[PDB]
Formats: sequence, C-alpha cells, structure tokens
Amino acid sequence: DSFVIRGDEVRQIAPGQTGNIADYNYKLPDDFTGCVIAWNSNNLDSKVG
Amino acid sequence: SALGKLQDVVNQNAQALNTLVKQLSSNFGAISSVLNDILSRLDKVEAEV
Repeated sequence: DSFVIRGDEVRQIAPGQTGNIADYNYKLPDDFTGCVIAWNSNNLDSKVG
Repeated sequence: SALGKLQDVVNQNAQALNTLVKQLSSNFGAISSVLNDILSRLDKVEAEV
C-alpha cells in the first residue's frame, strides 16, 4: 500500500493508533503482520508556494 | 466456645472469600486496578499491556 503524508503523521501508520490519518485515511488492524516503510520526499513531493 | 471446630470452618471460608475479593483492588504493577480506568487513560496497544 503506497501514499504520501506529513512527517508528524507517520506515527499513525502503526497497529492500534488513532488520529486523523489512522481514523479517516488509512487504518491498520491490531494483529497486523507486515512492515511500515517511510522516507522524507521533500525533494520531489513539495513545491514553492 | 465448645463449638470452635465448626465456627473455625465458617471463619476460614469467610476469610478466604474476602481475601479473593480484596485482591480485585490490587494493581499487580498496572497503572490502575480499575479496569475501565486503564481503557480511559491509554490507547489499545498500551492498555493491552
């Protein structure tokens, strides 16, 4: 599964979390077996103004 | 005072049941002994521990 979020919301991409990303965008199950991989992409996904 | 053998059988059972109920008040190292209190203070993965 792939998407973009702000750095402070990366903590919500984990089992049993709450907050606007975990609640309204992407919810993981509590028994999640898997890996969560993230990296800062401000050199590509970001623009002046 | 002659019936001490029978009265002590009542006393030992009352003392054992009160001890079993009093142990509901103990923390066993948890944040609180009130089970709904844990579920208010903490989110799912921390509350489960």
